[PDB]
Formats: sequence, C-alpha cells, structure tokens
Amino acid sequence: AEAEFNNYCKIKCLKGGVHTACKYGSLKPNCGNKVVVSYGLTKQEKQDILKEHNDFRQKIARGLETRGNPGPQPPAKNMKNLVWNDELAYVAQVWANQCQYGHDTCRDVAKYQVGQNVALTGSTAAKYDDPVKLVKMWEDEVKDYNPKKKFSGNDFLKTGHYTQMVWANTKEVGCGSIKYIQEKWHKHYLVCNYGPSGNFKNEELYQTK
Ligand code: NA
Repeated sequence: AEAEFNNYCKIKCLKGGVHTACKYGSLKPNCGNKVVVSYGLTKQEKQDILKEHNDFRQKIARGLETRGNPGPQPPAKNMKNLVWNDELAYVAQVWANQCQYGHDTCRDVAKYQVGQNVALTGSTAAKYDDPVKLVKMWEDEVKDYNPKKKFSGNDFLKTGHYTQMVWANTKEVGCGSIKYIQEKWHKHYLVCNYGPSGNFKNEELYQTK
C-alpha cells in the first residue's frame, strides 16, 4: 500500500488521461449503489495468481501448449517467470475499487508503461469464482491464437488477454480484486496490471525456439 504515497498526478501516459491513482487517492471501494462484499487479495491468493501466470508461461515456453488455431504454440527461448509487484497491485486495486468493468485510461508507473487484463463473472448465486479460475479464462484464449502469424496478425479481441500473459518482455504483475452485488448479480472482478506492458503492435509475443 506504500505506493499510495507516490504522486501519480505527475505520471503521463502515452495516450494521455489522468492517472488512476491521481483520480482516486483512496484505497477504499467507491462503487455507487453496488454492495461491496469484500476487496483485495490474501497473501495466498496473490501467490496462487503469480504461480498460475508462471506455470502457464512455462507450459507455453516448453512447447507444451497444444491448443491454438492451429496449435501447438511454439516453445520460447526467453520466457522468464513473473514476480509480484506491489505498486502494480495497488494501481490495479484502485481501479478494481471503482467496479467499472473495462480498462482504466492511464495506469503507467514511474518505471514503465503498464499493460492490463481484466476478468469478471456474475452469478445469481452467492458464490464467487477463485481468482485462478478467472486467470484461466485469459489462458483459454490461446485456442484462438494462430502462431503461424505474428502478434499483430492475430485477433486482439479474442486473444488480447492471452498475449499479455505470455509476453516475454513483461516481467512483473500485480492484481486487484473486488466482489460486489449489483442488481442481484454476485460478481467477482479481477484486475491485473503488467510491467512493462505487452501487446505492442509491431512486436512478437516471445522469441521462438
Ligand atoms: Na485448434
């Protein structure tokens, strides 16, 4: 939470926009009339999310992901595990606390531009998916990823989450979470910020082996 003391109002994102942590200088949920059940991630949840990201990156890197359009995904020569980043997690959490599904306009930090994956599920029952389950939703996009084509040649709407997960240049991840009730839908919102950002148009996901 130490990051809350950084002045994000001085951060400038490539496409402009007021930084999320400048817009909201509070770490307290700000969800209109929605009923916030809980917010944040436990030490174990953060570790589980990190492990899932890394187990996935390694699966891909070792040439073990058979899914694709067509599969399999090629092995990687430069795939390193991600490490959890508290600042990314903080900014992700501030965004999550707005309960506004989608991407926030400016989330970059002092060190680099930042990418982001969001996940949301709603149920009529008072139950909330495990964070890892939401992460796997992003992974499954790999079924629609065609490695015979470069990154820009693929369908971003269908694979944009997958590509950010396996972006070789991305080295850090930090996520935020919140469970709320909106018009009787029990929703779990997961926001994960990545540093440095991935999904750059003229680049490849990772160096193939
Ligand atoms: Na296939």
